[PDB]
Amino acid sequence: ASMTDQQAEARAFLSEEMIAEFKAAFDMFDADGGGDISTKELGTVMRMLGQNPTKEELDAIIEEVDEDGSGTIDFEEFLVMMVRQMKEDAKGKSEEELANCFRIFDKNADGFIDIEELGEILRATGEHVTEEDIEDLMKDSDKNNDGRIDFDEFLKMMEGVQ
Repeated sequence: ASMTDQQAEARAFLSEEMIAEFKAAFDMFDADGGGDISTKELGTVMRMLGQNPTKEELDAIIEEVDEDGSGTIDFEEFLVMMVRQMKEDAKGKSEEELANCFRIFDKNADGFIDIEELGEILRATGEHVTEEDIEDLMKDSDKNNDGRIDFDEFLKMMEGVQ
């Protein structure tokens, strides 16, 4: 995947109204209507659009897009950078939320989900789940056969592929 390749994939990832919205923000920093903005304003536009890159991350991006020393970033490269950041932030959010889901499921906080805690949470959903169904989930998820689900096994169970 080349940069233009990366650019077509960034556009395919977003709806067109989202892309127009992003450009509406981006254009407020252009001025010259060149289709580019100063690398010094990249962090500001990304934050305005809900992203939270670290300073180290911004420096890395700038270094990747400004090799000719023009001091600018164009809109197509900006979309690539936005999509990279959106993917990283969403995965961060998903990991944090799974850690909270686990602390909640583990009622006695012993660091493991046991069959009684698993059945209680599945039954509370209102679904017509049977004890066989709960036991089936426990066996398929308990990779070391200790009768319980630890956090590593919980992440694998939930992410599935995982």
